[PDB]
Amino acid sequence: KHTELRAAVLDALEKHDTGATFFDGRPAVFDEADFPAVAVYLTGAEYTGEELDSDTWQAELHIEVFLPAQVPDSELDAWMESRIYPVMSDIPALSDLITSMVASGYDYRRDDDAGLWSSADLTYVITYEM
Amino acid sequence: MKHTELRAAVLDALEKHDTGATFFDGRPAVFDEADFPAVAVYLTGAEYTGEELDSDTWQAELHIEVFLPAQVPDSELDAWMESRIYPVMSDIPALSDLITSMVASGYDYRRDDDAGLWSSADLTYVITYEM
Amino acid sequence: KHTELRAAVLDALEKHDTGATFFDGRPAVFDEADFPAVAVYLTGAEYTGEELDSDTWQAELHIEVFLPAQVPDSELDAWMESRIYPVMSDIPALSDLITSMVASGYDYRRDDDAGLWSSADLTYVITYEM
Amino acid sequence: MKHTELRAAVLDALEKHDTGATFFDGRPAVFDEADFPAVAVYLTGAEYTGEELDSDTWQAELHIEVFLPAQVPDSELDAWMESRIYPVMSDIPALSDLITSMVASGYDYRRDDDAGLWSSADLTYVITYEM
Amino acid sequence: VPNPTMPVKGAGTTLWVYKGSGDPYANPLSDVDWSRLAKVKDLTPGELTAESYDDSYLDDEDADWTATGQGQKSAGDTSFTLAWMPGEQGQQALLAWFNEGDTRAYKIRFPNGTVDVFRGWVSSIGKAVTAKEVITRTVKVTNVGRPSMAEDRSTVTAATGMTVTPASTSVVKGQSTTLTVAFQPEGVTDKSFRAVSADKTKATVSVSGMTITVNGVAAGKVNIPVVSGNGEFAAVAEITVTAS
Amino acid sequence: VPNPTMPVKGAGTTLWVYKGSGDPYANPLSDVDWSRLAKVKDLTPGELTAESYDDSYLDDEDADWTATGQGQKSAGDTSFTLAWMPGEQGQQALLAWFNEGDTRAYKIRFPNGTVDVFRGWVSSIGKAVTAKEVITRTVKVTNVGRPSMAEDRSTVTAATGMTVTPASTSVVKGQSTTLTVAFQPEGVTDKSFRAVSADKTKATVSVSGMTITVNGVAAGKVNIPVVSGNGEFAAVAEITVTAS
Amino acid sequence: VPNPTMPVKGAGTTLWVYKGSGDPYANPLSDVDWSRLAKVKDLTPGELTAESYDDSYLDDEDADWTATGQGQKSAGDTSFTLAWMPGEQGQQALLAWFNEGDTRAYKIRFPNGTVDVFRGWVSSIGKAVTAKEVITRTVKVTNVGRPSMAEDRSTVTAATGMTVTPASTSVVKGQSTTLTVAFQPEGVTDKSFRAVSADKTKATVSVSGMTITVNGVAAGKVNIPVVSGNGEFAAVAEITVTAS
Repeated sequence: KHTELRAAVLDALEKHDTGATFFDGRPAVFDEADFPAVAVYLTGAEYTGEELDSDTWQAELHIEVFLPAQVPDSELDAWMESRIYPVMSDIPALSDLITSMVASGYDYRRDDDAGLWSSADLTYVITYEM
Repeated sequence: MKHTELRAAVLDALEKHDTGATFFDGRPAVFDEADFPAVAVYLTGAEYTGEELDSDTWQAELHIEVFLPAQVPDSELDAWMESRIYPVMSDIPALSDLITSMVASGYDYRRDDDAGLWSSADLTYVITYEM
Repeated sequence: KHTELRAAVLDALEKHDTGATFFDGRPAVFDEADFPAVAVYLTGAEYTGEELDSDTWQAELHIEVFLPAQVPDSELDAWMESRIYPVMSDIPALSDLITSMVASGYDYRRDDDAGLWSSADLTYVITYEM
Repeated sequence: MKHTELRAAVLDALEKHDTGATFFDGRPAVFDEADFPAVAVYLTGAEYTGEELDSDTWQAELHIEVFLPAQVPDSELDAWMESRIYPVMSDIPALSDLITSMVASGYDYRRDDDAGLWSSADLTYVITYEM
Repeated sequence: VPNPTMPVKGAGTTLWVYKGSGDPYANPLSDVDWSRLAKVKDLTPGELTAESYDDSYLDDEDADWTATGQGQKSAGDTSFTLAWMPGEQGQQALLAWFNEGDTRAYKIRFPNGTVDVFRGWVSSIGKAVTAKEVITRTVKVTNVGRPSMAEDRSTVTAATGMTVTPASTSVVKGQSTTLTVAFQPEGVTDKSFRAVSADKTKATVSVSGMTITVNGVAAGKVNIPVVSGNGEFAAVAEITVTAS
Repeated sequence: VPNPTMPVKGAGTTLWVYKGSGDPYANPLSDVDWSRLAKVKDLTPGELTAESYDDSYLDDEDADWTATGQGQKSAGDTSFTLAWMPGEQGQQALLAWFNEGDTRAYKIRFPNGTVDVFRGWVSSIGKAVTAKEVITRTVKVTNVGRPSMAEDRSTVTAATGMTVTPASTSVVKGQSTTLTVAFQPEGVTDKSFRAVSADKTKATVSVSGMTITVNGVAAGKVNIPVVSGNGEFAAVAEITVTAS
Repeated sequence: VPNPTMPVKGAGTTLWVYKGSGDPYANPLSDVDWSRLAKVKDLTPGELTAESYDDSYLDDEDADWTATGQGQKSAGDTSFTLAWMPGEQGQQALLAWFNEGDTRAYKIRFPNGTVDVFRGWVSSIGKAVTAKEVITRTVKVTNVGRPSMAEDRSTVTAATGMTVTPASTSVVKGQSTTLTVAFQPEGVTDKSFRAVSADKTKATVSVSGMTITVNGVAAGKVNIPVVSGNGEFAAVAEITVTAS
């Protein structure tokens, strides 16, 4: 099922513009050549089971932008303002599969390990049925 | 989005006051040299506190950090913020136009546990805005 | 304003006896030469805002003693019994600037990193208005 | 302060019993070798639990640790404090003169995660005193 | 995208009060002369209770099990807290609604497009001011009568079709011309319409009962906008007048 | 395959409501004339009560220990929260049920094939709206009459087809013999058993997996009686053991 | 600059008490004859209530839905905690207020220039003492009469100074024209507007920043009516577009 989720999201993003390297699931091997790198993945996919009679799941769907090392934080936003937000205001293909979709957060992270990639993650919370 | 406008508004307001300091949109990792005394403006948190059955109304924390070199006593950092940041963030018409409400939250002193190169004084506000 | 706080405290301490190396704000790494190093600083200075109509702040004011490496713990106490406590029973000056002055703790710490300095910190909790 | 008096009282009481072990006022970072059979007396916590509208009345934890070398089985440490510390801390008139009330808290077995050179058996009391 | 037949998360639910005359229960889908209250912090709508009327009789064969029935239902006590702004109306109308012991109707508009209309009176007006949190006005209304749950209006045809053509004739003084309207996308609609003059000084409009009359108080040209219902649909007509 | 004799997980319990005109208690199993109330976020079946009734007399020789008897029973109150789908069939029928205020039948179908059938009239219809959380329509029905609970439609059998298959061989030391307990009263029985030796001084017995294990630690002829019910049937298994 | 039309933070709300001899409601703005109750740790203004009153008749043709009307209003109870400074003026006056038990006027000044004025008599004077925390003198006053709340001293304007500045130029594809909505009855108005095109099949409109954006995706003459109130004033903007 999660393949269907990230498939709809990745397909919509890549259709908007193929100006980035698009990743399915979090990358741990960041070369110096991929960069502007839109990763999309899921976290905490656990059976909440709020609805009886059925099995409903809830997971945090992340869309992350990876751009070099020292770029101004406003450059991270500028990419998301143009290529992520206008697409993800509505994805009908994703909206079929799920039942609710709320925003959760938008955080800036750095490469605390080495210093190669900088990133901004926009995290929604979704629920669906498997 | 609104984050870009928020950071730009505060940073231009600070730079309109006395210059002489680097200005980092966001908190950067390494500081090099001659980048010292510096000012960094970033945002942390930035959640979706619902708190309104009409719209989004996110809530975030706004950080203005002042970086100084080596082992200046904290009296040096207090001197800087009282001089160049406190008189500015008293009132910003652009900022309050951009957001709904802001409150003072905290004021910390920080060092680097890795190298021991820079000493920073942090100012933290809580800004609730309609994203 | 915090400059006024630590200024009053440091001035009173140094006036009592200038037999120590006095520090404004926590030293990062000490030398081997300064020692009997009495540091004074603040932590967690945040706007509690318990009082309407006004802006009141609350912070943990630390007075710390740094003495060599393996001195008996009772020697750390002996220094503060004489040079710190009798002064800090009443710091008229400082007492102007604040509204309350509460004792919080008294802890022993060691240079877990290398082993150069040993220390005893006496922590009060203060509130004031900026 | 009082802390010096508490530590001195317990340590003199322990040394009045059978000797043969080093005595460390407080827990030291590093232990020599002949520095083994060792007893350390320190304090942790030491807060300002108000608990009285009349005076200060701080509260702390008192630690008596017995250090032994290498890989002694814990039956060795139990042998020690049953012999040389338990018969002493049954009652100390000087200690109870110094403080208001003490209760037994805990009894732990510890090792060194850094080197792996000494094994310690810790005894922890809670002492509430008028500072 | 608005689908009432599926669960929804409830964010985006607005609420309005009837600042007009007419019958609110007829077309709550329209937003004509409904005043929306702003910055609703939270809302808890009323619950439709019932009063258990006892129904035992000494005659009944055996009594080991209760037998009750339904009586006075009394749906009531909807409460809500919104942000405190005494500077604009809609809120001022609220403390007017408290000032006199009045009953009025008001609607709660849910994200799935369904509309709820209640009728009740304000029974509590409270404010919760604290440091480091926006001051909020907390009000509580007790309902009366049978409300209008969204399940009562369960057809909605969405309209999408209409026309308007004017006489476009020179208006003689002392006589007024008439206009032609149309709101018929296969006939079934659930929306009303409103008409207005652009200048209102050379002529005025009279819209009611599907008819529009254009009365030329003065000569020249008069452009008459007509916007229907909430505002999704609007159009412009023209009329001429000569004085002589 | 669900078995009403083992604890069940409590997910998949659906909830139906009558719509036809028959007697729901007759065949509650069938779902022919029953609508399915969909998307049940949570439910809590009502609790069957019975108030105390005094049985104390002045002439009664006691006065220290209360004596009481079961008063009149009462079939509680069922409360369930589902997601708000105003327009879908099944909720409009529910709202009609409330606003016309009359008792109808409903049933709860656990993941066992056991269905608790009640009849009643709804007493409270509510709704809780908050942001970032599915709007819940909450309901509460007051039951009347007496439900035909699941224990009423269970069946029990004691058809006397039980047997015990022995070994009766010279059991050696260090080894354990198995004797089987056939519990077939023509397929389905509803009883247990107890098997215990007749000496307990030479050999030992154990019961597991419906079968019986015998360890002849000592020789002789050892008897194992197996009795069930209150003495409905028993079997005496004779076992020989030698010294070896 | 505070604006009573936008949500306010809730720090800086001071609290005054009358000391003179006039009518506080006349000019609550002025602080001439008002003492300032200093160092207010926390306050909670009372909640304005009104109990229910029945309107049900035996002859009334209904009996299932309760009918109620606003009973008699009651102006709550204001409770505030301040720091204990016994010997400073403004606390001894308060203690006299309680111990001589008479009603005087007090007011709450929000950080908006909006002041809620009440009058009442103290009902509870308290004090909570614990170590390591500022001794709080706590107070509660029961209000009588009717407060002149902040919404009573606001003013509204509809003085008809409204205009719309157009472009009316051949809007190209890929570009958007801006039209301005002048909203001033000599400075201050209290009304909104709705602007919507007259075709919705060739070109599109949008409203932001009080101004209106038009995108002529297709050619022809496109009309944009803007109407305010219920039709108080409307303006028809005529725009031409060619194929380009």
